[PDB]
Amino acid sequence: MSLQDAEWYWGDISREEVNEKLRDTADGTFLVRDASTKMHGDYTLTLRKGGNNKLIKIFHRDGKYGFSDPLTFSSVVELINHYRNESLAQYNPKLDVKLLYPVSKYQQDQVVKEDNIEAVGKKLHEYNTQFQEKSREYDRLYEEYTRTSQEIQMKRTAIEAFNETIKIFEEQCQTQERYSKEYIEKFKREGNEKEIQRIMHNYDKLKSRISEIIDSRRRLEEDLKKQAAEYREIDKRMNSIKPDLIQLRKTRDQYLMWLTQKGVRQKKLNEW
Amino acid sequence: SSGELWGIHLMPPRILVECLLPNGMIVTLECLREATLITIKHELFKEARKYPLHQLLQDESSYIFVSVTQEAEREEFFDETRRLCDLRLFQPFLKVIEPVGNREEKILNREIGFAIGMPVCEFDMVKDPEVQDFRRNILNVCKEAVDLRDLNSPHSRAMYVYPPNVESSPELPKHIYNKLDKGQIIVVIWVIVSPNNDKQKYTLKINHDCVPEQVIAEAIRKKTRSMLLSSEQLKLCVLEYQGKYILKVCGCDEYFLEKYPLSQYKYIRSCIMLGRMPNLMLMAKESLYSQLPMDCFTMPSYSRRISSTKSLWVINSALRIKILCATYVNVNIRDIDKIYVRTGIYHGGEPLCDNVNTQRVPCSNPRWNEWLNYDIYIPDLPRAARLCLSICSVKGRAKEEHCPLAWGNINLFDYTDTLVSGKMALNLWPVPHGLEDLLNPIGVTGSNPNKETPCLELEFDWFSSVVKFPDMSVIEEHANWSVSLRENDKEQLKAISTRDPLSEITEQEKDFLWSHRHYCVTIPEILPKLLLSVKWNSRDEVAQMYCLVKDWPPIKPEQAMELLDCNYPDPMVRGFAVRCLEKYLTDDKLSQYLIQLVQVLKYEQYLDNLLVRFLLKKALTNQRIGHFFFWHLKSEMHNKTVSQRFGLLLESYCRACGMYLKHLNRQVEAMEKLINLTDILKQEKKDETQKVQMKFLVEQMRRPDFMDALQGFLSPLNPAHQLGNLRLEECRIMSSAKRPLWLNWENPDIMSELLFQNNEIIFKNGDDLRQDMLTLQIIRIMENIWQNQGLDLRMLPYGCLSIGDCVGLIEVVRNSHTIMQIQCKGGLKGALQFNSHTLHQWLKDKNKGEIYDAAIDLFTRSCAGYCVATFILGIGDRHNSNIMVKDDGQLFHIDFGHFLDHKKRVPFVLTQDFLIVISKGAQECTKTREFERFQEMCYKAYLAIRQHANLFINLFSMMLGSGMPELQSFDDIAYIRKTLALDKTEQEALEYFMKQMNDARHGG
Ligand SMILES: CNC(=O)c1cnc(Nc2ccccc2C)c(NC(=O)c2cc(F)cc(C(F)(F)F)c2)c1
Repeated sequence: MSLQDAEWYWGDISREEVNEKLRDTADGTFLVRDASTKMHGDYTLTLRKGGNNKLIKIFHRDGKYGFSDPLTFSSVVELINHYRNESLAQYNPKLDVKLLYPVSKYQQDQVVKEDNIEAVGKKLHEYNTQFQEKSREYDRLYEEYTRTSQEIQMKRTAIEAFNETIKIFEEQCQTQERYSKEYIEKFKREGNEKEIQRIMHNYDKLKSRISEIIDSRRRLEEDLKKQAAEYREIDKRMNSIKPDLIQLRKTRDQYLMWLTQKGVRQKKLNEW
Repeated sequence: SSGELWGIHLMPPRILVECLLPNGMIVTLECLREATLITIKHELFKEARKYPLHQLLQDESSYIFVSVTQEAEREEFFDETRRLCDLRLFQPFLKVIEPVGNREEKILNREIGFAIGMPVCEFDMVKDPEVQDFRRNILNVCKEAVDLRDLNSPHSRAMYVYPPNVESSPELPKHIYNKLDKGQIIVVIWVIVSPNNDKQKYTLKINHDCVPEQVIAEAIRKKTRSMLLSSEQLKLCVLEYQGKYILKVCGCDEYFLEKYPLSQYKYIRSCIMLGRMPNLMLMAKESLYSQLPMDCFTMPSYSRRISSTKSLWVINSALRIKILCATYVNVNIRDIDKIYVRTGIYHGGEPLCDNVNTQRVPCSNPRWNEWLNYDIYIPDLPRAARLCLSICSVKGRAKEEHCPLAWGNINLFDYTDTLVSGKMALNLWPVPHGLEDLLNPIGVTGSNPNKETPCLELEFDWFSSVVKFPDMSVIEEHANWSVSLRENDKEQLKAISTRDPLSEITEQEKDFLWSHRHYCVTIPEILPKLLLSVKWNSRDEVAQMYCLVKDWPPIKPEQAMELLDCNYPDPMVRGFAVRCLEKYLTDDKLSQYLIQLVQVLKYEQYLDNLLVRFLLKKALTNQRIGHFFFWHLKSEMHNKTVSQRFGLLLESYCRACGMYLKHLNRQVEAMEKLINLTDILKQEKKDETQKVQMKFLVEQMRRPDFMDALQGFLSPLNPAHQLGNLRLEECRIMSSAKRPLWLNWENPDIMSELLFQNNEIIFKNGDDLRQDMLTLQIIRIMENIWQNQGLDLRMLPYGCLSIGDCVGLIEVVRNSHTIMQIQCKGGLKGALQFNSHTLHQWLKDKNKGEIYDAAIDLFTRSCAGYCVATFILGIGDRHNSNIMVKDDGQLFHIDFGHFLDHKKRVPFVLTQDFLIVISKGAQECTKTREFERFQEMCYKAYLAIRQHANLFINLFSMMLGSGMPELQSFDDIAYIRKTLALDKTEQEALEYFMKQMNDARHGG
């Protein structure tokens, strides 16, 4: 009945840290701290229910324990174990959960081999070096990701502008043919080939230019399609690096356990 | 627009334009770069006679030009006065057409488009009916504001353009009153006489609470001293001048117009504080009204024309949603095992029910076709319920870890309070940098307009008819159906109102509040706590809660603003918060909190809401807040998550702000020219020398069109400051690697010499400035708190403004140096050590004589202010080149964003050099009585800010949706709860800070 040894008592922990622990956990996962007030003999229990982290205060009086005005239990371990067995429905009918799963302070020490203090004097330094390198690559990817993203919308609006210019030159062709047709036909029977060739010379120069901007559009749609492709590649690369980066952070961070197994920063001083 | 043509900075002096006639002919016209379209059209039809089928052309006057802009708009050039090179053409061509539609409207829409940075016609194409209804339905807010400010013309118009810059209370704190001569202030009134614009002054002594008309009375009374006037003849000329003249601040465009007590005007409230002389200019009212050209407000075309249901509370079924399939998912098939979509039903940030996920699925076939069931009743859905979802990947082994790929949020009710039904498809947004939560419930609701982005398809239950949220009528009756003093509990309820907005509130405490919810209206401050206690997935409790907020006592704005943050999405709650503002928030405090009030627009569930109508109403009735209203919105147009909402909001503003739109466009062009200049220095001259960049700058700024754009416009940092001619002699590039511009203008005011004769600003392109804006704003709040309590701690919240994506303006503060710069002015003492006294000696050299004691007092007070401020905000560990000091002795910190980026060890910088000057150059300076009363200033300043901890927590909370990486979750705000030690009471927080001050001393 040692509250100090109990699986679920982490103690000197912040609201932010317990939120980082019950994130997306199943209903019934629970955890206990001493109150954020840091007042001695005052505690708080958090448990997962309905996608939320619902906090309840454990009152303390005359050595007894509990979390309501009628107070009963001798120790917090008796209070917790009671609600591990049967439901909190006894306290709130809208709180049908039991204290099903704890999360404990030293059930996840993933150091395997002989505990030479090189576990922190070497392996921790390696993992941290492996983390800051992969974190520097992900920051670089996000930079050219945002750069590429912004160059793309510049190109999308530019081909969309080419679409309007070509739409205008194409209706210039259809109006040239609409209004020139019967002047061409009138000139044909007057025998005035000179005037017909002025009209043709101008029409040819119109569709000559429209070819130049049509070619300029596809030459830009080519750059776009090829830049849009490497944009999708930068994205899937980030999505591959993100889970690894998270795996390595939690690995590095939990290898600070063995700095706590000395208990003082004299060890990471070597890495300073 | 990056240049006058696509991919080109400037047009050559002469270029060829492809002119397309209304007959089929195409004519190449050589024309000057600066040629006005009137010159183009005339010389084109003059050249057209050389081409076939001229007979078909009507008269030149019957046509206008149309072309394509670099924004991809087919723009009809009605304003034929514009230079060819100002059109922002995509390619150099012009299509001749007969004009159609309203000329004046098309001319005005172009000016609006240039102001907001996007064409207005793009809004015309939007299918979404919410957008089209918004454009029409806020024009009445525009009409109200325009009608109101043209009511008592011209005075009402002057009050709109030149509003009183006044403090929120006439009451002086007696440390300000003590710098008055037995309650009186000495003021000098100036006049210009025309024959050669000669100055003359009149010095007056008056009660500090005189109104401007009474000042004009004492001035004319002092000049008629020897005119032998009767009591009634004196009245007649007092009446003549009181009604014929007004007072203006010498050197800037601030005017005294609305009979506030003179000491309540901020200019004079500071002249007292600084003990400086208030210089006023007597000016004719007809001259002031002369520079107020009339400005109408035409209703736009879209304003007028356009070409059964059952209640949510009858749907006896649980909520379910069908997830169909995804698209464009960018995932590596052999590094990622499987994908799935995660979903949750949220009311604000609290899940209304447990989350549910689809099955896991191969990356190569993102298809689910699953109905997801949610543990909530459809009648139990609150009005502000939202669906938050994302596509997630998994990698397995060590633990299996999940990561989000793209996210998206949906309002389960639309702006017509109908429940969504049928198939739906929304493009998802990129996961913001640093966010690792599988969902993003604080993100905006809506589909991503960017193309080739992951598109997720869904389907909602189509019940036999359209479903709508119940009208308030039946909600109150359901409260009547559902519902079917004490002492010791009273002290606890009050004991909970004290606790900050982010204090831990356990289950026993929140349902204890819900129990005594009816007693809570006796302590209205408890409303935010009580609202978080409501079980919003119960229609019983929500209905009962609506009845309480309907009759809730007004809380003051500093508390009402919390109810606009992302934790209070209910429309009835937010409507109560707005009503608190529009009846208790002064234009002064609105202007102060405008940054946060603009950001909370992002949390608004729909485009049309009570908040935006309030801000828009105030932005059109007060041009000072309308100026920054525009720029804070304009500064975020790049962000496509809000570019539509802010765009529609700017359109309505620019359509009703009056002739001030003309001035904004001159600012926008000036900034655009400075942007394009700095982009050339960044992108095209990285590989070239410092002196080469300089020669291009002077040459580039020497061009006529540049100077005509950069000379003669209002400063965006303070539009009261006119920016006249450039002192090119003094402009320069700067050493920073992002190479910003040091710019300097002359002050064209007739009496500029009485304020400042040249005004200099740093324009920087590349750095995100909203960090410095928010920090400088927060420093100005803290100084305002200290001043009103009686702590004369002088801070220097210099001007800073973001105008776009990583670009903006910083006010240079004259006669100031960095501490590093000042150490380099002295010598070495220890082996390669700078002399610690070099700062105190530079202070002495700059403040010889009796003014010495004042400088030490100013340094010690400003130093105490920043020591406390920087500690609280986690800004302490600054470099000597990031701390500055005026010759005056005033100390201030700079480049706050540079420090946050550098982060990715001391509570605050209290270096020995500062202790030398604080203690006036004494030995063991930590034991003198100057230092004794210095650390006591810091203590009082610290607990003063803790006494207002709620305000700051709320201001930072309102910034979460901003996109600033420093503010992505409430956990980020928890740091200030540590420095303010809010979970500990006063004496503990005091000792906690005293301890940090010993650590800042680096010993004790
Ligand atoms: C060595 N320093 C730290 O460890 C540290 C840890 N947590 C922090 N949180 C925090 C605290 C109070 C206010 C706001 C925040 C985000 C901060 N302070 C900031 O980041 C910050 C401060 C500002 F005054 C302004 C801004 C910005 F401009 F971004 F809004 C950010 C520092």
